[PDB]
Amino acid sequence: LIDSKGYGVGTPMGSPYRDKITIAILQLQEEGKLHMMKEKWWRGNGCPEEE
Amino acid sequence: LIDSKGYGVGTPMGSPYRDKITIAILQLQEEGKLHMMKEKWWRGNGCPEEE
Amino acid sequence: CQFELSGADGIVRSSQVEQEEKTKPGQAVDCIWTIKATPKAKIYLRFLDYQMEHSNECKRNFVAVYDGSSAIENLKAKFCSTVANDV
Amino acid sequence: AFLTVERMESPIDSADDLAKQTKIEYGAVEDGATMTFFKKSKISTYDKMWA
Amino acid sequence: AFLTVERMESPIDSADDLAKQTKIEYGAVEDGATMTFFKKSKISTYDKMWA
Amino acid sequence: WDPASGLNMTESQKGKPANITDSLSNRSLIVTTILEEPYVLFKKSDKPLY
Amino acid sequence: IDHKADLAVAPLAITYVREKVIDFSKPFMTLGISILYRKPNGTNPGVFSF
Repeated sequence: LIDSKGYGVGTPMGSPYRDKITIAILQLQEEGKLHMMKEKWWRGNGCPEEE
Repeated sequence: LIDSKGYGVGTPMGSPYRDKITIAILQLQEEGKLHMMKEKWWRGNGCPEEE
Repeated sequence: CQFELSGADGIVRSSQVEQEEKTKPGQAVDCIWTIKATPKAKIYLRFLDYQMEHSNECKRNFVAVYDGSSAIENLKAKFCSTVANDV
Repeated sequence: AFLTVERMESPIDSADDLAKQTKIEYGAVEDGATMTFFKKSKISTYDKMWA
Repeated sequence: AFLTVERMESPIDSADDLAKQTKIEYGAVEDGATMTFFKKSKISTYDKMWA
Repeated sequence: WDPASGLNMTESQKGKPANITDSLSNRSLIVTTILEEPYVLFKKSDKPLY
Repeated sequence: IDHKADLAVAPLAITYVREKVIDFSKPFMTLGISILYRKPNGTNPGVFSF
């Protein structure tokens, strides 16, 4: 990786939803479920054509 | 890689430094000084003549 | 506990107090050493191990080297920082 | 050619290869942060690892 | 193997080629206005020399 | 004014001092670090550092 | 928490349990756990190096 930059979930300048959405994202990461979705959608189409 | 965590910068609950410091972190990150800062300390001697 | 240590070379023993004057560690302790070379000879001091860990500030613990006799006339060097130069 | 330009390669080259091998006898720091991940990690690709 | 590995040895002939090499330790008469040139230099190769 | 003391003029402290701080929120920020190996380590020198 | 300090710039993993009772800024570098092994010798097995 030459450079790094992430993604996010945009919310307005003032929103009491950001704290709980952050809690939820860190939760999901701790259970690793978002990794499961990633492998379902990147690796899911990943290796059906092993050459 | 297997997992991912993130080293951060602490701040007391509800202190206004968060929104004034994350912007500075992003400025440094996308302004390019962070990679040189990392390399100046992690570099070491490098790869010797095992060739 | 001023002690003599003279000759041509020698090692000032690391914390040599348990046998010369066995002092309780609770009270502050200090012991001085006197060195004499062979006739018509100066001295070179090279530390082989030195770590005054408990502070980088020196009102409590340190090691000092004075030139000549054990008087205050001219401190050669008192060293408190992690590393210690030769003198 | 072999005795002139020789390139040796690793026996293991992936995280999964550590499992189902049972000859390298790897390890980790005692109950630090790695064990915390391997515990409760339900991908089961590292549950053999933890076992 | 011996002959064709010896024949393609490259003895040092320049400062940068020296900088890549590691075994041969460097030096200069200290603070004789020579090493200070490496001290205050801006060029990358001379910077790694001074490092 | 006197020969001895000099300028005893009353504005040296104004009736309402301009430079007054009623906020103590940000003073001498107490950051905190730790002695990790390539993160925060004691500098290598010979003379004392202060 | 007890406000005897402030922003603590030091490697401090952003984990779930801390996040309830602290506030962390956005990460300034990422992490992960990886293997560490010795690269191989050219010492051939010698049983049948042919």
